Amino acid sequence: SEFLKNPYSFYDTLRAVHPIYKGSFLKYPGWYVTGYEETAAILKDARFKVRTPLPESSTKYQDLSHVQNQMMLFQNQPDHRRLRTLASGAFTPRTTESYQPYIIETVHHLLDQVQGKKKMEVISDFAFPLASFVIANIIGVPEEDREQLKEWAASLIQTIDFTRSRKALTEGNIMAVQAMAYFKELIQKRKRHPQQDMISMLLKKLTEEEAASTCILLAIAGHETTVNLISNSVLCLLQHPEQLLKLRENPDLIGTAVEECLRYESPTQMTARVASEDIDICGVTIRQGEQVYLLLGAANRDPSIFTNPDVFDITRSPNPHLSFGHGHHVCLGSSLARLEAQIAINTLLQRMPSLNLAWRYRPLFGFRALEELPVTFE
Amino acid sequence: SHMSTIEERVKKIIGEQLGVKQEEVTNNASFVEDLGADSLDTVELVMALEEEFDTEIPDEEAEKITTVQAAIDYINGH
Ligand code: HEM
Repeated sequence: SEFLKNPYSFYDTLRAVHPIYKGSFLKYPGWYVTGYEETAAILKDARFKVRTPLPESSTKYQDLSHVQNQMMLFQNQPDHRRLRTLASGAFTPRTTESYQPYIIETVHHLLDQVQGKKKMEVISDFAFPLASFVIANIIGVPEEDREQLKEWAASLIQTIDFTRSRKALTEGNIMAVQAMAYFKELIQKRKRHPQQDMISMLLKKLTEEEAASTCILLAIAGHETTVNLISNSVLCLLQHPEQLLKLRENPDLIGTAVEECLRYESPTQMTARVASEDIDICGVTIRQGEQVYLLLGAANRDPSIFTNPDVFDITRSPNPHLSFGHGHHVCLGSSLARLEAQIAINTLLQRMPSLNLAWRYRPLFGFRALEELPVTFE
Repeated sequence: SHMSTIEERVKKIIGEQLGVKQEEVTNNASFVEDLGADSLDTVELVMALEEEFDTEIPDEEAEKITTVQAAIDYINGH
């Protein structure tokens, strides 16, 4: 509970010992990386490979394992480049910019529903609906099936986290069956009648199962992490009323403000690699097979890169944070995430001139996610 | 007939986790080598034992436990 309230004090203690720390947390042994330079170097190095978040040959959660193992996030050469390139078309700068109209209109629509209430829960009323509507629209999921996607995403995100249990993985396997069956059906419809969505774009080489797992991955990413970015940013700004006034008086600061929100309260706190051979870095040796855990929020607080790293300063420029990762697996939807957050936050501050706070974090260690964010306005 | 002993409770957990008969689990058997536990099995085993005996095993102590007898020995203490 104390870790969830302030993980950065915990990160600091590790960094003071060594930026690459040998230890074991929640029964998982390996190298825990809190240093910026070390993090960037490891993510850049193809010798540090991505791996399945459950044992490769495990069939205890057969359907969950199969879904996970087909995702580009856990694939190496040469399958990674193939999968990534095929999905990349929906997330180009040009295509992302074309989503702007729909995002603006969805934001205004959602704020209309609460405008007269003088009160809202930022996540349930605003952050989640927006992110859910946008990603379902891009993938090509009908509005009637949007609620079912929410349940799958929230269940499957837990299956990768340190805090996962036997119960979470059993539930995950069930949701994996459901999600895969749904997207296979949706793919059959788009095979017969192609539409203006990502599923059709994928079908235009990739198996129908690889396309389904791609859709599932993007659905989870579109829900979980983007919601956290928006809600974390709102909390950040309200806890610092002084660069909230500042951004309110100048909406053009939204770009640099969102980047500092990404640095300061990173939606993704952890990613992981496995050493495919013996590797010497930063005065230590990581042996073949050993697990490496990259603490992105910790690296974003490295005082050798960011001066006064625990200070929230929206004018920080430039801001080479690692919240979207680094190297070959760098976030595919980073432009979309930024755009959603920029529009959501700027519009919120425009439409709620007297926004004030009325907090609990979800029990996830790899992600920084609020349970709820109640606010008052007008 | 009798109430479940510490040993019987430990062996039932191992059996259910690894898909082996509760008889087939011997006290000197190694989890990884003999019983064939992978890098998820061993984590889920510790979780199951923590839950069953309402205890908290530090990562340091769990690393020491590699055989069935060591698990039983630890629970009889603590
Ligand atoms: C709709 C929004 C998003 C989509 C569609 C999306 C999609 C993806 C995909 C498909 C990948 C895998 C890329 C690959 O393996 O080559 C990825 C990677 C990644 N994403 Fe995103 N993402 C989104 C939002 C976010 C947000 C808001 C964050 C946190 C600020 C984030 C953090 C990351 C990180 C750290 C990686 C790399 C992890 C690693 O290297 O192991 N994503 N994203």
